[PDB]
Amino acid sequence: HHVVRKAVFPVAGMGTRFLPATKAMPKEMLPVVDKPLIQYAVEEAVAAGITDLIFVTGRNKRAIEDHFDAAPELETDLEAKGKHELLALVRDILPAHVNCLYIRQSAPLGLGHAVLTAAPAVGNEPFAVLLADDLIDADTPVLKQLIDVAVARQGSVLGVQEVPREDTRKYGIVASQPVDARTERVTHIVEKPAPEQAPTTLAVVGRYVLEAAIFDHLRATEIQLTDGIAALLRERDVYAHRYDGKRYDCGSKAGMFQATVALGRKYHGLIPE
Amino acid sequence: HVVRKAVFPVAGMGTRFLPATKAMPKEMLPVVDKPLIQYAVEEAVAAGITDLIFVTGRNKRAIEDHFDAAPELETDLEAKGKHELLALVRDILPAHVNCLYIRQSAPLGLGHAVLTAAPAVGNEPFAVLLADDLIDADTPVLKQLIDVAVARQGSVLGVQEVPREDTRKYGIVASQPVDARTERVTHIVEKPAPEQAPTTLAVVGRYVLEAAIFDHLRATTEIQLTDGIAALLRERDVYAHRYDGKRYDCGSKAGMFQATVALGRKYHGLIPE
Repeated sequence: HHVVRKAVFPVAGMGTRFLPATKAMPKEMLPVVDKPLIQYAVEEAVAAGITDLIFVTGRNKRAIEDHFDAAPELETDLEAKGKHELLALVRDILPAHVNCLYIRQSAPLGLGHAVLTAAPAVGNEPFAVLLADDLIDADTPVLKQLIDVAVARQGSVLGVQEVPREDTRKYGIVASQPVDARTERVTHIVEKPAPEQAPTTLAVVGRYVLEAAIFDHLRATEIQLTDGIAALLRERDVYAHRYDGKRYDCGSKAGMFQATVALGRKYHGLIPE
Repeated sequence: HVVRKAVFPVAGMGTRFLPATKAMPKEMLPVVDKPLIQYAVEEAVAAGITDLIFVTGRNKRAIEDHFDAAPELETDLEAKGKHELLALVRDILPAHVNCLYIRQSAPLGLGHAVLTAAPAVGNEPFAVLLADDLIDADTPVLKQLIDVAVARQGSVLGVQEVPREDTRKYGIVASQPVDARTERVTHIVEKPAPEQAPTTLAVVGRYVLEAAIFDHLRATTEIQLTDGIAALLRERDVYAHRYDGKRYDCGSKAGMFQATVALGRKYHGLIPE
């Protein structure tokens, strides 16, 4: 019995490429049109059945906290002005059946450290990890696609997608063997290979379903999550799944700009002049 | 006339931009990598302003933490030897510039926000800048207005022509020319019907006002700045100046989107696919 009801969001991104805008908010609070990156990822997790949100914070923690915690003053004012559609929007930022908690990472030691910071909230349960910088627009929530594989095959699951071989130095790359048309069993993982030397072109994106056994492997190990997963491979089953969906890499100014263009068009009718 | 103080109303609810403005005011949303308010502050400083006055509302934190020094970030950036970034962070509030923060008591409009600043301004002429009006100009627009204010010894409103169909969006000045760019204001009307608009000359969010305006905003019953200016016209000279520069009205999602596209292209080389 796999049940995945907890998700971890590292939201301490320095976003140096986005300074000065990230002086007073973490990178994951920058909006795409009218919505912070992190809220797209939370909405995906909630659509996939997550009920427990775990935010790993750094500096400017209160931009995250004040975004997801209730703000009675705003709700009371909007009610008075009879702006009920707006009130509903504000209240859906954190739906009623969902809870959130906040944990401070001790220092910016990488994703693996951020994930390990969450162990006191996760316990001995499988959990999701979502990197809000990977904004994914999909007909079916990508985390749901990963969770259903995790439950069916009883193992951890990495979201992956094919990338051009020329780009593999940007990514963690999985060496894997097929088990069905979209799912593969991971045997090795390599961080930022030279393109000529990449074992495959199947890259890890910022969506994970991980068994709690990963925590012990990150305590032995900036601590890289890939190190934990590589160590986990020796004890437990790890799968990679080619999700259906369009990923916007908002870690760069250009990628974030194209997300604004594309999603502004699709969900807001905004068109460049 | 010496104009060294500028007032920035930064309590914008930005209901049109919820949920992104849940935890930050509208003026903290970025255009590419820079909050709207920082563009306006940089213009004010380039125009010789040394005293910044921020009128805050809820989420005052986002503004304060953006402009107040962040020692932790500077020390970390120093360690990383990212010296161009460190200088960038330090330039958010230059060394010759100071800022103070005042809370508006309630969201009673621009006229109330301006009156809120009176204890910091005293009896001297001062600038007002609305960061939602993002202006890209070869010479700072506030400087263009200040030089007219000093030369003609009066208050100055920044103005531009708008389509007659749009006059319902704006305060509209009825004025007579004094030269090719400067006009003597005789009447002002808020949001006229297009068929009844006296002109198509609209006020933009850049003002240089004599301190005599404060007394006229204390009589006003949402207190509208337009009402204060209209009342000021009976006692003092008020001019309007056709500034050189391109204004982006970021008060709508569409307007803000086109600012991102346009400034993304010009200053960052970003092109929509």
